[PDB]
Amino acid sequence: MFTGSIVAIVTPMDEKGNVCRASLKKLIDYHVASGTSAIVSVGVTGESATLNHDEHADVVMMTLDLADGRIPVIAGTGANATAEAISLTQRFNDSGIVGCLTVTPYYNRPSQEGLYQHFKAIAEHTDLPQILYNVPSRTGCDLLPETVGRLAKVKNIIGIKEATGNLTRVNQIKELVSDDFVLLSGDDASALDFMQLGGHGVISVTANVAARDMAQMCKLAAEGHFAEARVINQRLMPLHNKLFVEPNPIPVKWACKELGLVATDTLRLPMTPITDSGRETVRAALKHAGLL
Amino acid sequence: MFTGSIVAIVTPMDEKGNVCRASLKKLIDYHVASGTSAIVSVGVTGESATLNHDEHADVVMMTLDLADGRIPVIAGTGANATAEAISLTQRFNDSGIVGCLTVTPYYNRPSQEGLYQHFKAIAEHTDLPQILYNVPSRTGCDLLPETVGRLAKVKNIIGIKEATGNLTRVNQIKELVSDDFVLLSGDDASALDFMQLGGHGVISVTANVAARDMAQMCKLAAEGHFAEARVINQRLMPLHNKLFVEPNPIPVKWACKELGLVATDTLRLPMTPITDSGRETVRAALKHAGLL
Amino acid sequence: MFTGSIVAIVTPMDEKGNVCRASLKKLIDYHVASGTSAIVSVGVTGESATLNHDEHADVVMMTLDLADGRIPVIAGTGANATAEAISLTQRFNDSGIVGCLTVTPYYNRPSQEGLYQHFKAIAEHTDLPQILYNVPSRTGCDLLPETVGRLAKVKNIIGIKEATGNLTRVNQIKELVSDDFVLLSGDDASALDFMQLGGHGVISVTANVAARDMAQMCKLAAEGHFAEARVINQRLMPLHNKLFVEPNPIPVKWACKELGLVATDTLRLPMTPITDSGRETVRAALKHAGLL
Amino acid sequence: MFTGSIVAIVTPMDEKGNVCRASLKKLIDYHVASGTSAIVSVGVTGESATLNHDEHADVVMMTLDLADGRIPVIAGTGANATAEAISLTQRFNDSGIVGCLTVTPYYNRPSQEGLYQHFKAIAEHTDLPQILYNVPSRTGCDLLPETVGRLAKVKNIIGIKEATGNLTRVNQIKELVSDDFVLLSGDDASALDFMQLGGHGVISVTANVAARDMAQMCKLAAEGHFAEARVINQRLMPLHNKLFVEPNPIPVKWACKELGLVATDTLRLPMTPITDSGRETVRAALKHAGLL
Repeated sequence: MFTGSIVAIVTPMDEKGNVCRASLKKLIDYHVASGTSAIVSVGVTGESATLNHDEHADVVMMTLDLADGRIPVIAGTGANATAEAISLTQRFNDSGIVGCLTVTPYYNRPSQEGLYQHFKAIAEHTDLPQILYNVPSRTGCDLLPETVGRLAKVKNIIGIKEATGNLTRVNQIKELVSDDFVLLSGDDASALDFMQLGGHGVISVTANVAARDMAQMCKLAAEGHFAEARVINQRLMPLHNKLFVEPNPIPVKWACKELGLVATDTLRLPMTPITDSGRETVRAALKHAGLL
Repeated sequence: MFTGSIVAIVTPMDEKGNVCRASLKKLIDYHVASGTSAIVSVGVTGESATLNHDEHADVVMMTLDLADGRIPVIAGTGANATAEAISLTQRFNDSGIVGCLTVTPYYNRPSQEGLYQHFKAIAEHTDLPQILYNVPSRTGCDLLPETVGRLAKVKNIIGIKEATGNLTRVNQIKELVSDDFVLLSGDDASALDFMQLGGHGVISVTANVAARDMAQMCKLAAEGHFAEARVINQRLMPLHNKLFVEPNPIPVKWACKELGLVATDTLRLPMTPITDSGRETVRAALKHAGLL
Repeated sequence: MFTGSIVAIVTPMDEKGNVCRASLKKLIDYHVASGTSAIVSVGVTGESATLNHDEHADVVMMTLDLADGRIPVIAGTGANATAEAISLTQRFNDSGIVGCLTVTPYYNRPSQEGLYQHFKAIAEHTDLPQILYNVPSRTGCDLLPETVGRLAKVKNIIGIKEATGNLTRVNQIKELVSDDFVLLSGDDASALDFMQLGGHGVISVTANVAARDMAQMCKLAAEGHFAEARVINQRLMPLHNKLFVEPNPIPVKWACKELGLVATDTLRLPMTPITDSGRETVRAALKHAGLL
Repeated sequence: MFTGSIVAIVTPMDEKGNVCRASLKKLIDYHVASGTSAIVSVGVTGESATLNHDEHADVVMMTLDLADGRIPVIAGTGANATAEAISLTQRFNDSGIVGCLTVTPYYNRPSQEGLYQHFKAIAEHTDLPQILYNVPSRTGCDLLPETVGRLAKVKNIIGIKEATGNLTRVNQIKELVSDDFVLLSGDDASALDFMQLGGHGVISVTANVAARDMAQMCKLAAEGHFAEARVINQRLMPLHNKLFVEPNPIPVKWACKELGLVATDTLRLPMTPITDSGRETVRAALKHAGLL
């Protein structure tokens, strides 16, 4: 549902840069077998930026069909114009996705009030559960805990993917929201810490290639066995870091290809092919995780 | 024209958020009479983020029509997907615009090599002059001088709107590019400094309401009379700062309304109306400038 | 010892700016009665910067005598020259203090290697236990976890006061050091979080005026009762923040005076008297904590 | 003299870390012959941090004696306790120095009002000209233009060494102070830009090894011939950056040794010897400058 290890899944592509169904099916079977709790379809790791809204919807629906009721699917629905966010959200109403992951508007730098009105209008135009998403280093905008508290009073807004890497936010948000409001890390390197402070899981890039370890780590964390969870985190830490050695998802798509999970590591510009030095860096991190 | 005071013009709207032709005409007439060098149509101050490409194109064509050859027009054509930037550029090919202002991809955070490939591809598939546009605080990425140097070798990449507010970039870029490559500030508060270091002009928000002063200040700067340009800049400095007291273009659309230059100050979400405190702060800035 | 709520005690002064013994004794009796685990004497909150080494030693020794074996006393021994740090440390050898709190050199910005050699030489010139102290916003220098791991192999170096406010450091340091190496927060607002991640206590400014609450919070935290600890933290949070509304220790000395714990709130330049607006801000925070 | 190229001179040392008179003499003779405007004795590049006040004073008196009236000498007199700065200043009253360079208190992080009171008190109790010195990355605090404006009204506060590398400060300060208040860069890499914006000179680390070039570059800058000054600056730019590849003055003392200007490159802890990689990087920078 909205708990444990949730993969921010890549959108695997053929050499032409279009979705490759056989590779997507291989990934979804892998996440079912691995114990991944849910899939976020067409977030930033899934190249939401370079897919148009039609292509993006086609991938979400294909992901849903291929999941075949075995694993819940959350759609990325973020947009920097409120009307476009509503419109994109409506494509998925009565579709079968369990919720939406919707980012703070990027580039136009709204105020906290602008953020409130933006997410509130979106929530009012759907019955789908809404997971807020804050990532200031991408967006230029920072959804502060106080505004998260405000928005959590909307029945429809049920959690946050917090990707600042600033762990003080866990308890700042938690004291302001109800006990069933869900706190998800959006930063793999600090995600176990995030959970140790009272977070309920992680929307993860690492999970794309280390799904079993990630699911086991988040289960141990939820059961309070933090020391046993750290043994896994330490195994996974070079990956947590090196999967951003070049802009995400360039590294994780290369790693997927190296593990035979996808046929090609093709991306859409302005993402470019991984460098040679990047390959060797990601290879060593996979080696340290015990996957190669 | 790509020197002097260039206005990043607002897209004036009626109460429903649709472009208001009569207000736009008045603004354009104002810029013709006030000596503004050119108009940037549908950049961030023109709410590029919340217009769809159809409306974006309509506003540019309307600006061209209303300008009626009296003032050059540069279209904002930025996008975070390379194919989308190319497509948008194609809509304006034989439109009458003199050039394009194209931002670094926002949100997806490409590498320097990705930026190179992004802008090279856009440049290839048009004859129109291209002005690069760097604004890290909005985009999450930073086009460094080295990469600006590589891109300046492309014949129709002719300049940069540099909006870091980091003044060391003027001469780091200048030494790496040829003498006819144009360096334009995108940060009103540091713009006079920017020109004094070697910059050729400014793509300005302040120019929306202080067009005559901005034009004279930029001319004095180009003539080397920096002391007499600073006197004007000192009067304009509260405006340079307080036009961003709330997210741009909220303050400047309000200012345009207060001066009678536009019928309403309506914006599209996620921009929201100016607060009372911002009303007061902007009004005092306009009075310091001698505009009220 | 090196655990629980450790107060970074103010150096109370008469109006002439010299240590006031009656006020210091009142504070030490208060910390004994309150359950404070230890006193840090003449750290930054105790105005180490504006006391010369003689005056600073006189205060440490006076604090020790007045403590009278009832509560352990750690001496501040930091200096930005290694030879001065050794010399200051040696004044306290065979004195009765239980350990030293020694800051990364400020102003001269040493390398990580410089930090290693600096603290290693200090440790080799004493039998006293050494607590490393990292506060980049004051010093201009950041002791990274890797170097902390290196230094922890010195028998004599036994813990760190980590005052970054960056909680990722707790587990980065912990995986690199032995299980008896002590992790202390140096940032009151994030200190409970710090403890929840595996920290062993806090060297606290808040403890100066809320010693009982602080001791109870750290005991609850050490016993894993984090939710009961947060009720206290929330009570104490305006203090955690507002005790730095003006430069520390200007606010906490005013608060001490207001609570009748010290006779005067006098400080040495360049610290200046609290502003009127600062008084009312600190008063409200004391009120919220239930102390006024 | 308080314009032009002013060298923040190294304090050359023998293998035991004591001032080496013969190396110092050679440096001073070099600066007299090379057209350096003045010598800052015992600033941070002169290891003020690791000399005690006795040695600090000795080095200044030795510099004065060796200079023998041929070059003006400014003593570093900065301290983080106001009474200590006053005392240090008193040691130099009728010494022959032309002025003092006094840093914002480091570590204790005073307010703007504290900085005002700090520097006003120092100024009151001497007749010597005072140059304020702002370097936030070392000190943890930032003397803002507003406060520089208040302090410039004090008759013997005559200028500022501005080492933010933030070039907007040149004209923010200039408009708030009188025309004979001197604005000096403390950041070699942005110094030419600083002078082009209105600055009068630089207190420079690079000048230790490229004194002739620095003197000519600063003169060309003062004459308004910025293009011909930039050619020199372009040759010096790798030195401007790589003299801080490791903490200053480690690289520059090594460079001085490599050129034969000083007998050894010894420093005092917590500064440590240059690494092999830094040896290589600085040597290539010296060759780019045409010095080897």
